[PDB]
Amino acid sequence: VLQVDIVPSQGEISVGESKFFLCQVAGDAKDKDISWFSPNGEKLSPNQQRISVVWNDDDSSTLTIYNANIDDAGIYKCVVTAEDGTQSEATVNVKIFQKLMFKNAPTPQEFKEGEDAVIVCDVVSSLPPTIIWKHKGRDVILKKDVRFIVLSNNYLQIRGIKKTDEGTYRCEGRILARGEINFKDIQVIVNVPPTVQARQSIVNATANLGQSVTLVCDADGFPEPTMSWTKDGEPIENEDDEKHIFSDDSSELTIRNVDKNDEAEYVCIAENKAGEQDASIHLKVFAK
Amino acid sequence: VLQVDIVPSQGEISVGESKFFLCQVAGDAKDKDISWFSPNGEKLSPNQQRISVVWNDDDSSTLTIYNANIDDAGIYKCVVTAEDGTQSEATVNVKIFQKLMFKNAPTPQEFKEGEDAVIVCDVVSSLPPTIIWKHKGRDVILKKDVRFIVLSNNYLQIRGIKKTDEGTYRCEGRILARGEINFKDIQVIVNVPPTVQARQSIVNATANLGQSVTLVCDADGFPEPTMSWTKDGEPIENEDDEKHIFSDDSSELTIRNVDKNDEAEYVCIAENKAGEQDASIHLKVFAK
Repeated sequence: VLQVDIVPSQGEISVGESKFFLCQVAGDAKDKDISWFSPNGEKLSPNQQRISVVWNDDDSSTLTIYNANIDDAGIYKCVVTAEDGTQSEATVNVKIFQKLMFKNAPTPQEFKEGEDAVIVCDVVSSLPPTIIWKHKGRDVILKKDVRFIVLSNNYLQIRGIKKTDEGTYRCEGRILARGEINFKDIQVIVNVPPTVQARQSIVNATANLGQSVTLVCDADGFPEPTMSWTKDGEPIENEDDEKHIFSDDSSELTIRNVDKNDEAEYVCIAENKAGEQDASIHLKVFAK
Repeated sequence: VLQVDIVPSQGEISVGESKFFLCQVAGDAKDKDISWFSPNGEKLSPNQQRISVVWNDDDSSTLTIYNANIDDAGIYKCVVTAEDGTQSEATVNVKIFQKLMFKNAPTPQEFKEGEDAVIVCDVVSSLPPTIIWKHKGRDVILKKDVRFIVLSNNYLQIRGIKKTDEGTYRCEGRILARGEINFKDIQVIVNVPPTVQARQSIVNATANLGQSVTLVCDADGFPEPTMSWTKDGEPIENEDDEKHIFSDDSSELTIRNVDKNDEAEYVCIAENKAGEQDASIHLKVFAK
């Protein structure tokens, strides 16, 4: 009697992806029923959303598995029933797996100079991945710079990270059985705490002569330090400004019409995401 | 003698992707040479960039094909040569293909109400794709709204597109032999040309009484029309403003200290990306 075949004859679907299968009946005289059954033995209701069974013509029926998940795995079968109740079937083994992909591998990843840096790279795959970390083409391992280590979770550890260690690092995953490869480039940034020094620690000025004085601090670090000042411990707003004028980086503070109220200890605070350092300047104002 | 095997025993790579193959020698007493030959018979130089051959231990050699292209297809072979010149080989058939993917399928795609809209969806695949266009879950075809047609290039044509045709349209590609599915959602936007009418076509004002007059045009369309005005054909800048004050949409123009120089024909131009329409207002100014 009847011939039923499913194309493709077998299938594999990665979690979250979709695949379809066509159950075809041979010759096809009509008035026969075509029904699909899932791996758990249940008959699939036609025209549903995710596990879709769509009759095409009286010759075939298509099973589409959208957004696959592990519980979709198994032998699905297509049964054909002739007007007299005689039945024929074709079965199809559907495997579900997780293709090698990156789940969490942020870029860039930043570290403070000197700390032990751990570069995070989270992969997912049904079969266990072999991970290789690459820098500038090489395998950071085969060089044996004792500071480089691949941890049990496959993250790259760079002990006492140096400013010269920044750059792009490649996290490469391989699955031997499938000869599968996927990789991700991660930019590593090293931040350096600020250091700062006053250009002049002591400054003397004369009051009420309408003159200005410029206080200067020289700082560096990475990212470039942002400067803020204090007058005897009290903040000084960068803002409108009539008296206090700051440079773009605020590394320079210009006091405009100097009078005795300007005499104080000024502190320039240099900060960036990795730290802080300050320096003081003593301004003394003498009556004219 | 010697046993040589390649894992995976066979492989398929989509253009632009990567795969690797491990050639392993059995038992492995040493001092034997392992070399790979490409499909064109040439011996591969070790440690190159794209077509990478890397010796692991004296037991194996790994061939990695990065960023694959059609000319990489073929039988690669791994040859093992023992100290006495006796050789053994393993071959691996590497197929190259183009997995079903979208090359150009911009979203959103915009059309002017009434024109024939063609929604562009360019796919690529080694095997010819079957394309299905879906709206709100359905297949725009099986409804037979004569205005909907899938063209020879597989684009969706929507004749005399209506504002009520906008929404998301799904371009779904299927390859039967592989039960492969990939889709792309495309937001279709329909723009409507502006129409505009003056609220008052004729306006009379008295000069030098320090009073204002407000000219108003009511417009609509999609996107919301932007308004610009002209005084006897000359533009009027929206800008500082002391005399001419515009509403946010500039649908209203307020003339402030009316004097005879304000008497003129004012035109409000309503525009959006789909078109334009204007209306005129005649302001007559009488001496006080």
